[PDB]
Amino acid sequence: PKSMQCKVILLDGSEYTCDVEKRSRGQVLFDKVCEHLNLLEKDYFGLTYRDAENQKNWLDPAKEIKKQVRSGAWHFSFNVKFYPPDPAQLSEDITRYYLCLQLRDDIVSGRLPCSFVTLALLGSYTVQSELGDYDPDECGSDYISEFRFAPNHTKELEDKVIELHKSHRGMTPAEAEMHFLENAKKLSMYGVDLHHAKDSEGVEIMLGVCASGLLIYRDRLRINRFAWPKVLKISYKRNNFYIKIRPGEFEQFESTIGFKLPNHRAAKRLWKVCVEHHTFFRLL
Ligand SMILES: NC(=O)c1cnc(C(F)(F)F)nc1
Ligand SMILES: NC(=O)c1cnc(C(F)(F)F)nc1
Repeated sequence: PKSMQCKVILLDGSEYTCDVEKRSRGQVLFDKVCEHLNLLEKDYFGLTYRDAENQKNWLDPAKEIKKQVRSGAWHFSFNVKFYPPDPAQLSEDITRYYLCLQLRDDIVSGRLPCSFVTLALLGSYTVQSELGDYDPDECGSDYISEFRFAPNHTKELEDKVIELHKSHRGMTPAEAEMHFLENAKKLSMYGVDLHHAKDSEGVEIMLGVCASGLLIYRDRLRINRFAWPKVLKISYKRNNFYIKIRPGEFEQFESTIGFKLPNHRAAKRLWKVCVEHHTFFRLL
C-alpha cells in the first residue's frame, strides 16, 4: 500500500507532515490534520492547495487528493472555509482560537481591511491572550511587539496596542479571543471571499462570497447584495458565471445576471464556493 507524504501549513505558521495512501480522498488528510489540532468543530475549516495556475483551491474531501493536486506537490494550508457570523455560538474555545489565528492572517495580509483603532484593539486582545497581563518590564517607551498586527506597522500603532493592553488586566485567553471575535465579526469584509470579474458590459467588479450572500463591488457608491434566499440557481459555462435572482412579488419571471471570469477554472471555482456557502449557511 503506497503512501504519499503531505505537508500542511497550520494557522500558527508551523508545518505538519503526515502520510496517506496515494488514492486517499481529501477527507482522510483533513481528519488527520484536525485530530492533530484537537479540533472537533471541523465543519468551518478546510485545506487549500495551489493549482497549476498558482490559484488557491479548496481540497474537496469527497474526491481523490491526486485528481485535485494533479501535477503539483502534496502541499496544503489549513484554513477557515466558512467564517461563523456569530463566533460566540461555537461550542469550543479551541475552535474560536483557530478562527482568531485565521483572522490575524486575514488582517496582516490586507484581505480584511481594518481602521487604526480596530487594528490596535484586535492587537491588544491577541497580546492579552498570548502574554497575559500587561508587564511594563517587557515594554519601554520604544517597544515593538514580535506580533504582526497590520499590513503596515507604525510606532503609533504599537503604542495604541500597549495602551489598550493595559486595560485588559485579568482577562483570560478564551475571554480575550472572544473579544477579538466580537470585534472582527463586525468588519465589512469579515469572511468575504473576493473574486475578480467583469459585468455584462465588461466593467471590472469584485464578487464577494460570504454567509449573508453574494456581494457585487462596482464602486464605493455602488455595492449590490443578493441574500442566499433570493438566489434560486448558480451556474457556469465557459468563462461565464450566471445567477438566477428569484422573482420579486407579483413579477412574472426570474432575472439573470451574467459575469465574465478570467478563465473557465476561475468560473468553476466561484460556482463551487457559492454552492458550498449556499448549502452551509442554508443549514447553519
Ligand atoms: N468543512 C469540512 O468539513 C471540510 C472537510 N474536508 C475538507 C477537505 F478534506 F477537503 F479538506 N474540507 C472541508
Ligand atoms: N468596522 C467595524 O465594524 C469595527 C469593528 N470593530 C471595531 C473595534 F475593534 F474598534 F471595536 N471597530 C470597528
